[PDB]
Amino acid sequence: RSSVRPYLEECTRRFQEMFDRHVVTRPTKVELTDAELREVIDDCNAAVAPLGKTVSDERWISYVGVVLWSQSPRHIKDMEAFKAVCVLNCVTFVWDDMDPALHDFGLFLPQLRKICEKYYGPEDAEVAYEAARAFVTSDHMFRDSPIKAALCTTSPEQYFRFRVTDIGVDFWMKMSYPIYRHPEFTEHAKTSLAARMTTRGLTIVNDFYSYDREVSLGQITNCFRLCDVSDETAFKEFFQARLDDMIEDIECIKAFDQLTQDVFLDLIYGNFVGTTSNKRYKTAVNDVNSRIQ
Amino acid sequence: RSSVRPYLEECTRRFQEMFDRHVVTRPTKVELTDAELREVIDDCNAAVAPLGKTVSDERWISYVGVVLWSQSPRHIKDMEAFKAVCVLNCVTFVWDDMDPALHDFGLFLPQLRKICEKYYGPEDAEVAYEAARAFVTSDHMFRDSPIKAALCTTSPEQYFRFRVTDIGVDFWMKMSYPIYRHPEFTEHAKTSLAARMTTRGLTIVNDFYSYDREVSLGQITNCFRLCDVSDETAFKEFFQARLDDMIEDIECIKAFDQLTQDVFLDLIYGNFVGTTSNKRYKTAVNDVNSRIQ
Ligand SMILES: [Cl-]
Ligand SMILES: [Cl-]
Ligand SMILES: [Mg+2]
Ligand SMILES: [Mg+2]
Ligand SMILES: [Mg+2]
Ligand SMILES: [Mg+2]
Ligand SMILES: [Mg+2]
Ligand SMILES: [Mg+2]
Repeated sequence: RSSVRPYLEECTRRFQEMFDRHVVTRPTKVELTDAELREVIDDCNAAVAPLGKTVSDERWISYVGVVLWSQSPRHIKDMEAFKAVCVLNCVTFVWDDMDPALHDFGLFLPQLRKICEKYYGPEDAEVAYEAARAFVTSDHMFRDSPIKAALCTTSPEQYFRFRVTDIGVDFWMKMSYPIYRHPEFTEHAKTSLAARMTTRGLTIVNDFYSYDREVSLGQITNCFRLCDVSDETAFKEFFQARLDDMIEDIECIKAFDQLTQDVFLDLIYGNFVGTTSNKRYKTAVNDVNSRIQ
Repeated sequence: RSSVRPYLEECTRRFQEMFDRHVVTRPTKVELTDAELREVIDDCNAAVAPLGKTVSDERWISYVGVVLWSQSPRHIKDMEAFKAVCVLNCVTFVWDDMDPALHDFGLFLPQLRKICEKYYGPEDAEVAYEAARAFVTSDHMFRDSPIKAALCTTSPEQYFRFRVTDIGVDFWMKMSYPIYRHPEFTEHAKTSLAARMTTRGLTIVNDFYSYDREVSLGQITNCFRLCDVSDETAFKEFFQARLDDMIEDIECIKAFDQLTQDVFLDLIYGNFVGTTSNKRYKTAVNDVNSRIQ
């Protein structure tokens, strides 16, 4: 029950086959200039310096790959907003990986605010800041919480309800809408409908590829802990139900306006492609994904 | 399929039996003083006056009943925040009942901001206003939207996902936390985990008692449209599935801290008690629930 290794090839193949059928349009990776990428990493290092833990360039590149693969390049209008999501994504990844003893809100929240005020106008900066604040506060609050155990062990419905916030997709939407300046997208981001539509597609994929690391760290936030991964028949049943969940969400995403659904589907499919390419999501513990103590 | 009247008595009885078994604590109606009720209704009339339609006192009292029944009186700490929620709930009910040709945002949004600035501190006022703005904007955007058709006709999971915003519970949470000044509750309100935990319990009850009215007005946002209510066997299997959903949520709510769960459960159970004594939720069309044209 400690590993999904036996299912790795087939589940990867099945994810891709599902995306080829239901999304069709391939995600595309954003290429940052060398100037852009050192500005991102500089800002990242400055923001986490108060917490006292060094983060290597290779670790930052592993965190940032998600942003590069899962945004929607055809619709990008504000690259300053794009760099903000790069920085905010990465530094909150450090926080997700940290022992809660290192979580210093008094030192870290000002740095998040500093990032938001650099890259966003005043209105957008407050929305992005509030969502960053809510994300790191939730991750901290729920470490060893009985609420988390209840929502993660009861049913898929309770679990994905927790993940709307905990995986950070609500935060992502609320800091990403300035990239696109698309009124419908902005409204769906601020109601969190955008986040709720994309939660299962992001979470099922992440869970599959982060399972071995998480169970080794005693982390319970993973939907495949709801099935006996040691029982191939039970596992494949559960995996098919999760594919069905993704498919229904994707088919409903296609009722949204064209630009909004492009972005939603680039997010889910791009996250999958970035995940299969990311050292973070291979070995259960390596030098880019080990717990920061 | 026009009516759930045949199931009225047994469904009411089953809801109450469920709450007696799973919640136990009875909800409590808040008494307002005469001066308090008058301040609330005056504020309501001033806020909707720019839209041109008179709203009777009896209609306001039908709207305000949900707030009086569904808050958590033992935990109340700020009766100014309480009156704000009365007013905000009531005037956005008028919006919910309006033909969208009456939806003047330029006239109505400044009235919502004025309400929030009268009753809340500066931070709280922004949060309450953002959520009121998001609520009235959503109701308007989704009148005859293909998104709403997709989410309301596909499955219960897509439907309740829409209702987290559309029924107004996220808005309710984000304008009610100042009533309690309870740090945990305030964080769950701001992540929307509060709203997600309580969405099905509010919606299933509201949908049952507003079905006849909504079907008569061509309104599709009602989960019992997903089953053939003219088929007694199918209706009862669908209704049991919805009771199971409510029970699962309630049992998970009990994992939250004591005050938060009191508030969450008072909301779900109080909304039911208020619904069963509210003239709005009887006749398909009467003089407190008719469409405002
Ligand atoms: Cl965890
Ligand atoms: Cl409707
Ligand atoms: Mg996490
Ligand atoms: Mg993690
Ligand atoms: Mg993970
Ligand atoms: Mg409505
Ligand atoms: Mg309505
Ligand atoms: Mg209704």
